[PDB]
Amino acid sequence: MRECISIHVGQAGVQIGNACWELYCLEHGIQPDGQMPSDKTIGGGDDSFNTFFSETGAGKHVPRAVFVDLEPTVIDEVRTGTYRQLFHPEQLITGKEDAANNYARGHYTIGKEIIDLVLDRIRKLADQCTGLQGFLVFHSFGGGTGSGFTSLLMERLSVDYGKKSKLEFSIYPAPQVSTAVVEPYNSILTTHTTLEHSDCAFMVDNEAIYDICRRNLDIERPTYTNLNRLISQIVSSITASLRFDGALNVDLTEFQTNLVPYPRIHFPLATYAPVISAEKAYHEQLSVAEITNACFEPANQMVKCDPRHGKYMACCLLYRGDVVPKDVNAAIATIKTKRSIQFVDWCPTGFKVGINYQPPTVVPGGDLAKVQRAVCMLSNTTAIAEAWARLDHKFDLMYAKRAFVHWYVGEGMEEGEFSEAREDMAALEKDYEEVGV
Amino acid sequence: MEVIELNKCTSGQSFEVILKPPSDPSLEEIQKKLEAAEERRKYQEAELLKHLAE
Amino acid sequence: MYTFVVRDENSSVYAEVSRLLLATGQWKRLRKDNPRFNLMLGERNRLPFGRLGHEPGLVQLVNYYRGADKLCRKASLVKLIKTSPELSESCTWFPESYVIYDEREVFLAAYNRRREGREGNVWIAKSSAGAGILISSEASELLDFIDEVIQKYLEKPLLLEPGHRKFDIRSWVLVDHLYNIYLYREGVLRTSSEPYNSAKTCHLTNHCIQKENYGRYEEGNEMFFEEFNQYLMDALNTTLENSILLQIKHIIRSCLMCIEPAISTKHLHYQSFQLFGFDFMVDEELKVWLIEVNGAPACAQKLYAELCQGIVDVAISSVFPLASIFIKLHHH
Amino acid sequence: MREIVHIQAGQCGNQIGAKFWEVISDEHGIDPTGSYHGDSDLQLERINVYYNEATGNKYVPRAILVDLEPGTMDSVRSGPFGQIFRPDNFVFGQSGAGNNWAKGHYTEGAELVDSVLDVVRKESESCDCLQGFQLTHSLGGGTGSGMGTLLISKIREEYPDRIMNTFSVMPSPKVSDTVVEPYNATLSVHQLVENTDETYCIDNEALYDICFRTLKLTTPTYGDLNHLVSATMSGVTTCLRFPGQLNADLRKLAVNMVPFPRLHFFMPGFAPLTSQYRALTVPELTQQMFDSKNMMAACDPRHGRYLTVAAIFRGRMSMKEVDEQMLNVQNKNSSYFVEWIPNNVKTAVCDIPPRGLKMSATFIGNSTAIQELFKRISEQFTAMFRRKAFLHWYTGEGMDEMEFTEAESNMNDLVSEYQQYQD
Ligand SMILES: Nc1nc2c(ncn2[C@@H]2O[C@H](COP(=O)(O)OP(=O)(O)OP(=O)(O)O)[C@@H](O)[C@H]2O)c(=O)[nH]1
Ligand SMILES: Nc1ncnc2c1ncn2[C@@H]1O[C@H](COP(=O)(O)OP(=O)(O)CP(=O)(O)O)[C@@H](O)[C@H]1O
Ligand SMILES: Nc1nc2c(ncn2[C@@H]2O[C@H](COP(=O)(O)OP(=O)(O)O)[C@@H](O)[C@H]2O)c(=O)[nH]1
Ligand SMILES: [Ca+2]
Ligand SMILES: [Ca+2]
Ligand SMILES: [Ca+2]
Ligand SMILES: [Mg+2]
Ligand SMILES: [Mg+2]
Ligand SMILES: [Mg+2]
Repeated sequence: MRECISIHVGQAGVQIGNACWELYCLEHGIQPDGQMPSDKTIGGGDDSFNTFFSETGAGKHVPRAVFVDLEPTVIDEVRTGTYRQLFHPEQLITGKEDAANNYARGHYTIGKEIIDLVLDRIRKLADQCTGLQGFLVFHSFGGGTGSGFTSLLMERLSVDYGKKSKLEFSIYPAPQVSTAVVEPYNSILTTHTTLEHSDCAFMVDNEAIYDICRRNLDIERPTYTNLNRLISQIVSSITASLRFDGALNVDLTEFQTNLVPYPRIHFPLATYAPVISAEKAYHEQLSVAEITNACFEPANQMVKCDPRHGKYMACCLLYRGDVVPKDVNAAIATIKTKRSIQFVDWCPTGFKVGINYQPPTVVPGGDLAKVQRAVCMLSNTTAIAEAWARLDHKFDLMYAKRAFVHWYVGEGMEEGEFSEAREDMAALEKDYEEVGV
Repeated sequence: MEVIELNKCTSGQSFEVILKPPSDPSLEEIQKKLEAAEERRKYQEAELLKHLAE
Repeated sequence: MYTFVVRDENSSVYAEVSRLLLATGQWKRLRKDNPRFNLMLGERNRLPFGRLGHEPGLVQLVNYYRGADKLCRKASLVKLIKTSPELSESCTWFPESYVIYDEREVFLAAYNRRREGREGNVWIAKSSAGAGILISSEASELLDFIDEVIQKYLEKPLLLEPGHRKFDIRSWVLVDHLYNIYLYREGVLRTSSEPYNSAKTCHLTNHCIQKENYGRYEEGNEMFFEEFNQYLMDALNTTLENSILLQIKHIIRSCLMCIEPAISTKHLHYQSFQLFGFDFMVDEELKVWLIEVNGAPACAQKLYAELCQGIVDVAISSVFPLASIFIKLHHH
Repeated sequence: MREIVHIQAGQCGNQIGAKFWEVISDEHGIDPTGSYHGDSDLQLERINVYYNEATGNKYVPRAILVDLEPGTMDSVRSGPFGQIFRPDNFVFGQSGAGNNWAKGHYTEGAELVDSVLDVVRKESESCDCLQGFQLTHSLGGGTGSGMGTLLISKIREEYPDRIMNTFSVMPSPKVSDTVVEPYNATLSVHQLVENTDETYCIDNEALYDICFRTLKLTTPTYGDLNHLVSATMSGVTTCLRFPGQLNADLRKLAVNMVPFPRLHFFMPGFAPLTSQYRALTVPELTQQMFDSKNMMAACDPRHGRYLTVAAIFRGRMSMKEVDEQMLNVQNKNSSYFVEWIPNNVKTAVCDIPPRGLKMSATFIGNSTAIQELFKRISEQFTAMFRRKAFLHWYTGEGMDEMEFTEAESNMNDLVSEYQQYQD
């Protein structure tokens, strides 16, 4: 058994982490006070769920998690929330004033003053680990803390834990819920300095979650709570193999091996199905073929793009529920004759499949209906470069007039870091075009 | 349409289905960049206070 | 009040479409780089499809199908017909074609069996970088032209009389956002004004080559469907619908239904439509052959008004309603 | 605990500042004695942004009242909410400034500025994390204009990393006290270009036109003008005073609203402006909010282009319908929003509406049309200055003509900087 430490940075990271650990507790039968009646080894053990939870002698199951925010109001939601008894105060780290949607403020000005404190609290969790796998970092692209302090933390984690893997869950900015005009700046600044430090990053476009909540859950104006409930389902699908018995994606290294052949192209596209409204008293349970087919509809992707105009480098199917391999193969053979699924010439055209028999867990009273089976597809498509192209265009528009650039220079950042970060993204777009055509 | 590496356990199973065969900066350098930006902030504030003293 | 942008100043078709939208008083044109549009009359090359459908509260429509170049390129069409089981390579309506940069050994394979069996062994070479085309019966001459797409030259074309002259049929096809296939009821025959000599200009029926005996028989070397149908009745005792138009509708449906899974915007964050230009050849046995597909075609001068209005009716106003000249080729 | 320190200086600043505290105390349920008598936890959740807490669960505004004459501040202490202000925070002189920028900035004002800074220091010392400062003042007089800008410069020297925000009342010949107001305003504007991060431009010409044309008031008074400023000041601070995600503090507002450091002068707008029980729909709020007749700066937005826009909706309404109408205004007039700043219109919604309104809308726009306000002031300045008219009032206080010439050049630069981004 090898441990995984989760790090949640900024408002988006903390609120999403809160939604994940709630879901984890429901999935593992852990009560809000930390007790877990099904766990018979009291005070220890090396089960699969221990990769995410430590155990005290009193029987409490403590998340291997650290929450960081430069403003205390979001983390105070954890201190007084339903699951406050899970975390001890050392795991929650707050500052006085935030980064004000400024990458430079979160990375240089305030990051410098708090980076040692965060690392020290992370070190305390690592000392409890008999064999640390690595870290899962939850953060936004557009926030000053989520972009600025994360990229500093990722650099320092590569220094203090060089042999450890690092995975990202990143919130891509969408103007329908975004809080700042300079979020394209922060997104590109943080992708530039984090790129060489993240082994595999899962991008979640808020635009996609928003429309899935409107279209499938009949939410007229979705809130962060609606978005985070859905996002935690996808995150749980991805991390379920680390927390349960299995053979696919059983350690963080296997994510890179199965999804990232080219290290810079480490942004798998996630697609999730089905998303059923809980207000529906009775909905027809979709088959294996139907939920597998839905994995190739753009309307269910975590980032809107067209995989048809792109090539695949890898493709994992993560099923949860009443699924057997026979139905999976029958569905794949059918989909191959109806869908445009072009792989690159230097990779096998195939699917790594994982099935966990426990059906998805939903938060009681939430908006997601319990389903008998669900699937999350992780596919490395060059089509996800479309999201980079959108982001880079908005950057080019503002930077041509140097709009808002003085806010970053005022924090000690040089204007050259902008163009340096932009040229990296241009190189990244070029890599996708070479692989995709 | 080949199914390989079928691993079964009590809580599920995993396998691979094939359809077609194919055809860091040091701690010092980080502290240098952080201290460089702080010094650039200190310089801009000194110029402001010099301007305000005038 | 709907909004649209214009990103192709050379499109004669959509310059008129843009003109009609403004006449309705309910369509406002924006700057070419304004992203808050409902409609994009985009550019022919490097259209940023990846930036469409990301504007909240805006239903966005574009006048090109992403991926339709596979049908509207010389080598792409040949590869598509050979590799697609729907077209099965052995489809009767496409001349035996080969792509040369590869299919050099395959092209010379069937070439030897033709000249040995006393059969007509005349081929034609072309590519998408033309106004440069070579026609010859010796393969060595053709291959020397490429080193500076080869298909069988139809040596037995249907010749119009009086004149003993070649022609080609242009059909305009509109595919809307629901992938309905609308065939414009009006077509044109771009005729050669020179007698066909199977032993230069009388072989290429392009409107730019004939103008460079032009304009003798019909105005502008363009014969419309009414006169051509009348000639078929008087000369061959048959109609344009029976002898030719059934095969044209079959070829259009085959090509467009084949690529439908790859380009359809059915469940996509933006919708597409596109006007197409199919070019057909007719042999002396009244068999129709597909030559090429144009993704950015021009219209006949007499037909700009009708067709461009039809584009506004079924392709634009169907998505953005305000306050039939087409034949719907039904399909599954 | 992201505290703001409020300062009001001069006659206009203190009369407008008093009405501001009168309005938001009612919204937060604070009675004239400092006791909370509300019925919602939303009222107290961000109460510490503007109020300190004393013994007996008393809420004391974090406000500092400044003037060189005791008169207007005696009226404040005798006003409705007069007893709610901290008595030590009344800092006044006796000589006055005589509508003279030089007296407020150089002679009479310097004698008093240090004791104001002593009170500012005492408020900031008991702040968990001071965001910055907001100042209310006019630019046409002497204390608010001359001493207000002196205060701002000395606050920046002592708190160089805090945000400085001002509500600045622009003079107008329509509502004028003396002819030297263009001189006083031109001198102050250059100070504001350098030493504030955000300035709400409140034009007395616009306030008068709205009272006369729209509200149907043939003889508007300062009280009538200040009613519009109260409603506007309450609206633009809603995001600071109540829980929310957008522009929740002064620095995030500046990052969203200011693409260039010198172009930080905002046009505020309010809706409705009824001359009254009729319920206003969301489309009506959005159309009026963007109408020039609802702007407080007397500039035509159609004569310029929006750099950034912030819209705040108050009341219980459909947030879906709010988004549809906001997206409708932009998509139907996209030529007036600059294309080189994508998605530069941000919208916030707050359930608590102002007093006596089911719902309202507040507009904060950084438009390049604001150059019309500075052009107007610049012309009135030049009309007198080309003949050195009334300059003796200022040279008598030690100022040189060169300082006026430099202030004139600086404001023409500001106009030119707005013009280049309009193109
Ligand atoms: N899906 C989702 N997105 C969020 C959430 N909270 C914020 N965001 C997005 O994150 C971006 C803003 O970044 P934040 O995380 O809020 O900012 P921050 O990391 O706290 O950094 P600061 O600037 O210091 O506040 C916007 O694009 C929001 O849409 C959340 O709970 N769920
Ligand atoms: N296999 C074949 N047999 C007979 N004629 C042929 C032929 N292939 C091409 N042609 C002649 O070539 C002409 C079409 O050339 P092609 O369409 O390749 O050039 P082009 O694409 O520049 C004209 P367009 O504007 O329609 O795209 C027709 O007039 C036809 O007569
Ligand atoms: N809107 C408004 N403007 C005022 C008020 N009092 C004065 N003014 C304006 O402010 C300018 C005079 O400044 P004033 O505040 O009286 O001078 P000060 O006391 O020395 O700062 C003129 O332009 C007046 O029109 C007021 O109560 N409301
Ligand atoms: Ca145990
Ligand atoms: Ca590494
Ligand atoms: Ca004195
Ligand atoms: Mg934050
Ligand atoms: Mg062509
Ligand atoms: Mg006065």
